Order: sequence, then structure tokens, then C-alpha cells
Amino acid sequence: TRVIVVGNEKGGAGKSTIAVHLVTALLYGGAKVAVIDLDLRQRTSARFFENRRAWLDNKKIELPEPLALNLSDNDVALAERPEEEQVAGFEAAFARAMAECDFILIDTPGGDSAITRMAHGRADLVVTPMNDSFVDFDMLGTVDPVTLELTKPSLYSLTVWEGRKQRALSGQRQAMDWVVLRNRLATTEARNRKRLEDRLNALAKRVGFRIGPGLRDRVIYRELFPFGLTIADLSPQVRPVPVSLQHLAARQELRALMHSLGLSAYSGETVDKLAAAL
Amino acid sequence: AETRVIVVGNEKGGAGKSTIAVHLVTALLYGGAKVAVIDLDLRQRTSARFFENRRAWLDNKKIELPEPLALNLSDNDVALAERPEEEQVAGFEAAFARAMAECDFILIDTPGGDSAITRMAHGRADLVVTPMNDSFVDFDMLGTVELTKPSLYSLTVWEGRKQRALSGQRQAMDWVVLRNRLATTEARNRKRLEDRLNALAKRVGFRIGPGLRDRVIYRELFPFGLTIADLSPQVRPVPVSLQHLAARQELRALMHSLGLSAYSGETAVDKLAAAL
Repeated sequence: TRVIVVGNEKGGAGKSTIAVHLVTALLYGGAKVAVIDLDLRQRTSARFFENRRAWLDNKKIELPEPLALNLSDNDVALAERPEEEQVAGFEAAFARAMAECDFILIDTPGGDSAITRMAHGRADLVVTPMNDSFVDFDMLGTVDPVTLELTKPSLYSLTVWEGRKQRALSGQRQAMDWVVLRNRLATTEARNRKRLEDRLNALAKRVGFRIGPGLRDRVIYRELFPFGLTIADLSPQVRPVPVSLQHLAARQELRALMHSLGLSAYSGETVDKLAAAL
Repeated sequence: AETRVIVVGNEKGGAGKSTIAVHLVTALLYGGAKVAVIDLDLRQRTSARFFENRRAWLDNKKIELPEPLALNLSDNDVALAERPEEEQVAGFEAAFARAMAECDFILIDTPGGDSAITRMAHGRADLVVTPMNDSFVDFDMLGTVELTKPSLYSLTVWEGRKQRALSGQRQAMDWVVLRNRLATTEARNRKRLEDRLNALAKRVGFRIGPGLRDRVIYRELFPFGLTIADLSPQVRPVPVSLQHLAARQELRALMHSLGLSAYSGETAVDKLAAAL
């Protein structure tokens, strides 16, 4: 694996939280990692790493940082430019990432856009964060269990389909691995448990993805965001927030998440520096 | 590089699809081509049965009219519908190979939905023909509103284009949606319907041509396996009327939009007028 695309149809589902945690995990494993954020208007992942750089500079602390590549001098402005200019910016950034880094992580916003399609076309691994609800699963398609046939494809699944096509047309013979990461919801109703399980399994089979565990929504992530820090950075020497058992829980979820992506052996580790910081 | 493989399909099977398919077949026959017909609606087989009816009627009479090479996938295609996918695929491949060896045009009537054989038929298409009734609800079969929701039928065509390109065929596949005007259509909706189909055409990658109005005359000809082009003073097991001449004119415009005018028999004593 070198190109990892984190994508879903409508954003959310902790996508950038997952993206930036994958980045720091791979950095701690000793890789050179590039990060490209194709959510040009919101730039959640790119801003996270801008915060990391600023905070580290302010504290004169060193932690691993990625090569963060913008598409232009002003990516918020680029969002309103014609597609061809967004594509050009992406191609130049991607060229630099491939020349300089071992892993390239691309955080992508979904929609019907050239750059999202092109990013998925470069992906060795597509990571799709998905909340555990019926309305969210609709973004992957609709499969009968009237038969188990596809009845309605989704826009996002078409994006992935288009990516696999670009990849093959380009002469890359290795298959792209597509993992939907299911985020469990605190609100999930008992009446829906069996059908939620069965629906996602039916979609996995017909649409062509496999299922892994995501991250539960937690306020701890938004509290870390302004510092550009991930769970893996926290220690007695690095704790601008109180470290709690929430952080240790999140760390375990990330272990299982990374395992499902096939990336365990590339991560930093997961004495215990996080427990030490409690 | 000339059109050889024509795949007629839609999502739900209505919209005069079999009527259109069999009229394309006889037009191309009258134009001097050998034509194969393969019907992948395995349970209903409307087009296959049309040509079985034709054979039976011509045999009963002592009459020669052109007939296609009508190829089944098995000894019992209705039974085949319930068999494992790989058996359907095998039957399709064997039929298609025979058609390609023996015929100039191959017309495949397909039911859509999510089957290997419908995908494979589209993968072999030079021209995809999609009969579609003129309404907002019908157009949803092609997708929705940028694109927000793709449709299964449109994905099947896109998949076909991909298979074609993967096979080393560099010529593009042509895809025409044939818009059947409805008698129920109110005049006030004309522009809204037009704008909707044009937006879908642009994003989904099809072009639009005119279809065939629903008419009782087709149901009346079906038992005899006859199309408009067959009717004459010598061939009229139904009373010929101005409806049949109207249908003939519709077929002309349809065939023209498909790029098939120069291959048709003739959509000189007007034999249809003579039969009135």
C-alpha cells in the first residue's frame, strides 16, 4: 500500500479524525507520509496539520509531521475555480507526493467531482467512514434482499467504481482494497440491530467492499484538533488536554481500525506513555 | 466499425421494447442483411415468441417473408432463468458466437435488472437502444438530478462501455434513449419534461431519439409474428388502417435517430396504402 484515499459521500462520520490518525500512526512507524486534502472549502485535515506545525513551533517540541501539500496558494479560492484548475493542482501535488513519500494519504469530500474521482483512481486502499445507520448505508447503495440483487447504486459507490476503472485502464493490475469503517452510534435502537448488521453485510457482498470497525464519536477529538494532536502523541511531556480513560479507549479502537486496514505492522506501536499521562 | 450488435433494454421491460426490437429486426432484414435475434428475457421471451409466431404463420400459409436467425440459450430458456448464473452465461456465449459467425446484425433484447447476461450483452453492444415512456417517473430509470443518484440501468450501460474498452475495442458505443410520447401527456408539461431528459442525457451520457406510441395494432399483429413492413395486399391477416401508416412514419423517424436509415428495407406502389 502507498496511496490511501479516505472518502465518503457527504463528509462527516469522523472522516478527518480517522485520516489524521492514520497519518500519525504511519509516521510513528517510520514512513515518510504526504497528506493532500481535497475538501478545498473546509480543509479539515490540512488545517489539523497546520495546527500541529504551529503548536509544535510554539512549544519547541518535535513530533513526526507529514509533508502537507496544498493544490495552490489558496485552496479555499480554488474550490470556486473550474474543474480543470482543481485537477491541475491535484496532479502537481500528487506528483510531488509520489516523488518524496512512502505513503500518500488523500482526504476526499465526495460529491460528483473530477478530483475525487481521480484521487480514487490512484488509490491502493479506499477507506470509507460510515456511521451505523440505515440512512447512512443508503450512501453505499440499495441491495434487495428481495434476491440480494443491486436495486440502486449510489453516487459514492460510482466514484469508487470509476476509480477502479481508471486504475485498471492505467495498467495497474493489483486490485484496490476498499474498506468501509463502521462507526457505532450511541443512539442505535435495539429494534434495528439485526437489520443494520444484515444490510451492511448484503451491501458489502454486492457493492464490493469489506467491513472494518471505525471510531465512536468522542468530544476528546475536537478538543485535540486545535493543537493538531492525535492519541498517539499524548504523553507526560505532551498533554495540553487532560488525558483520561477516553483517550485509552480511543487508542484501542484505533488498534482494531488499523488492523482491519492491514496497517498494524506499519504503525508506531499499537512503557505505556498514555497511561503514564493519566 | 459499422453497427453489428444492437442491444435493446430498459429497467422494467415496458415501453414497447419488444415491439421496437422486432421492428428493427425486420427493417434490417428487408434491407438485405442477415439478422440474429437473441432474447434474454428468459421468463417472458416476448421477442423470441414473436418470431416463433412468425415462423408458424408463414409455415401455415405458403408465404416467404424474411426471418431472423432466432437463437435460444438452451433447450428450455424459461427453465434456464432459474439455473445458476454460469449456465446462463454459457448459453449466452454459445448463442452469441453463432450469431457473430452467421449474421450481419445481432439484436439482443434484454430485460435489465442485475444479471450477468444483461451486463455481458451490454458489453458486446455497438448500439444500445433504451425505450422509455415520456414521464418524470419513467426518467428516474436513467438516474436523478450534478448527478445525485445513478440508476442500475445506466450503470449497466457504463459497465458495458468499460467491458468494451477493456476488450481492446477503441470505437465508442452509441447509446440512444427512445422517448415514447404518451397520450396522457398534458401540453403544459412539455418544457419541464424536455429540460429534465436533456439534463440526464448530458450527465449520464446518452442521446435522445423518438420512440413509438403505444397502439393496439401491435398487440393485434403479435399472434401472427408480423411487423408494419410485412403488410401488403397479399399479407394482411388484420384489417390495415391509417394507424399502420402512422406507425410506419414513426418507425422512419426512430430508425433515422438510430443511424440505421440507410440499412432499412423502407422506413413505387405503396404496398401498405394498397392494403387499406
